[PDB]
Amino acid sequence: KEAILAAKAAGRSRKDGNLERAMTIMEHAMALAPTNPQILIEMGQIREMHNELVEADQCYVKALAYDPGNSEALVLRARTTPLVSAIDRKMLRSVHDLRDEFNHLQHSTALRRMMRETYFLYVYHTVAIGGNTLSLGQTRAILESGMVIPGKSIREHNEVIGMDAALRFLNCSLLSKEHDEISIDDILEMHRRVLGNADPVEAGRIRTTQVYTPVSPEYVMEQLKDIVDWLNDESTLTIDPIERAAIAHYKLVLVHPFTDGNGRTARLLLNLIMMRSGFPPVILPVETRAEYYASLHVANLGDLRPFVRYVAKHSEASIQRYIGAMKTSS
Amino acid sequence: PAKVKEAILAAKAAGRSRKDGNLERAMTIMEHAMALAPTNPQILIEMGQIREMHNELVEADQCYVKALAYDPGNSEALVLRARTTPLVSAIDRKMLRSVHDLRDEFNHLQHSTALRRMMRETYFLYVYHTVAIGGNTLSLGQTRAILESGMVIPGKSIREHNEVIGMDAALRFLNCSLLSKEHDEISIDDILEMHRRVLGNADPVEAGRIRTVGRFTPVSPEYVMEQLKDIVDWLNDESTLTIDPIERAAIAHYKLVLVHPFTDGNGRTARLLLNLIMMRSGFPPVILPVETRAEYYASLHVANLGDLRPFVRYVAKHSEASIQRYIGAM
Repeated sequence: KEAILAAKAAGRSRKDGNLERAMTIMEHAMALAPTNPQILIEMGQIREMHNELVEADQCYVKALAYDPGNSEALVLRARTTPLVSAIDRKMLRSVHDLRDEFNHLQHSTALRRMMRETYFLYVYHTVAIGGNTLSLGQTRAILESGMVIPGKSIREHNEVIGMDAALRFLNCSLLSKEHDEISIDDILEMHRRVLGNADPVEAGRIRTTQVYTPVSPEYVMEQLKDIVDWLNDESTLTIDPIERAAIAHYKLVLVHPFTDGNGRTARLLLNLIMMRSGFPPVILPVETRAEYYASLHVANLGDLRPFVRYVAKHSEASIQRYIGAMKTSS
Repeated sequence: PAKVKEAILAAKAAGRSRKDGNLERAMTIMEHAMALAPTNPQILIEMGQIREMHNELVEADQCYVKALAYDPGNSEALVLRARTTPLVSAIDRKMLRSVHDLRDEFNHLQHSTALRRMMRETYFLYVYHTVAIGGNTLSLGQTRAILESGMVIPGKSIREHNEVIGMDAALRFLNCSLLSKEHDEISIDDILEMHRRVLGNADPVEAGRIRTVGRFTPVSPEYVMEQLKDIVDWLNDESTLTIDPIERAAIAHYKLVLVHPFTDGNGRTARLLLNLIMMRSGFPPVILPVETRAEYYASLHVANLGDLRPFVRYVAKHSEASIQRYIGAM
């Protein structure tokens, strides 16, 4: 346990004139229960020698969240945070420049490719991240043929169906410019469509028993109205669109107002906000599932920046996917 | 220009000349004349009289009622039906009393294993039959695999599965919430959650929801909801407790079908309400088999001409058939 703290002292001895031996020792004990800033602070440093600034800063922030007042974590972070903020501002800059670089050609192939295949990709990825064993071809087969895929449960089918319904509602009621006000009944309807076919008793329904690192208590509603008011507040136009969507998703998944269907509706609200800010559909792929959940847990420790970097990561990845998609078109 | 095939004016002039010649041949001639002009008043009159001499009084009366409804003011039909009416009223009371006695010796049955087996078993046959009248192509064995085995039939429609499931959870709700003697009432929300149960999985957006003065629309939620209020008030009024439960259920089914309060699933909810009334008067689940679908609508047809008696005879027949299924099971 605390024995290997002397191996954080061994990476302390190595770190002075070393290469990957310090990383050899710290890899080890690091995987031996990260909780004491003693190992997380030192690992932050060893990361920093590799010019891994944001990961170091993460180790410091986590050492502080677990040990409020740990002053070596405090000082090291006070030195790392401004650079990390500059880097994140840069990342958002880049993804926006790519965004309005994207808004140039409205070919019929953009219609064809994006409108259809990114629809089926979004459905498949959102339901799949929630453990759905369906493939993309099976998902679209469900959507346009309505028959049953062999070897799959009925509830998976109903997850795909409900996701399709919720997307339809979001597009033909919440993505219109004439209705520039997001109501709370709109969120309730989005969840009712998400979970309607799979679980009719709890679709569009606020949980009574608010079970459990817990979640806000039996007073969710007023917080839902808080979310809605913040979305419709006039100061939120100054905030970066990507961080706006990420904060909405965050706010929501922390409120956790439904017994089930929270993650899908959260990704839905994120996608809605980003699409109304001129962005194409943002796809959080299933292969990155791990990191996704990972970042969210860090978000519950007081640090939303990993999740923001994740959303920017895959939004820019999707946009560049598209530019590179019709650069090989022609 | 209502024109009639010539071959039957000749068949109408011929039939006028004989009955009394031992001519069964007249019945088959008038039957071939029934297959081409089913709405011809004189053919229905004659066919009725043939049914009279053949000592099938109820069907003769039916031909008279149908001829009079098709030809308002036809006094021939008026006098013939004036002869037949009291006799068929008597016959109907005979039938109802018989069904009620058989039902009284159904409630005097003491069985342990076979009974419940059968109960759960019934539990399923009802779903299959009530959805098969609705146009569901799922087999009884497929429905049974879905509900009882948690199986799924690939290559078949997803919504058929969801209709079976919704109807099953519905019947569960009726048995374990609406038959508790602590109720003894029928609120509008009982019908509304029975509908939310019927269409919950198949169509969650409109399940448990009623179909939709500055404009001029004939349909608005307050009016349709108001008609539902009239229905439930009629159901819980004590004067309507004095009528035979079979007629109470049939009239309720008719009223609910004609109010048309939901966008879809009205027929399933109507047969379900019929079953609810029947069961609260001590009857086993009344299954209207899909093999009799025709007769079903046929009776309802006569219902819209002003005669609910064929429908009452129908639901009485199949109620006795259900009871006799349970009774013959041991």
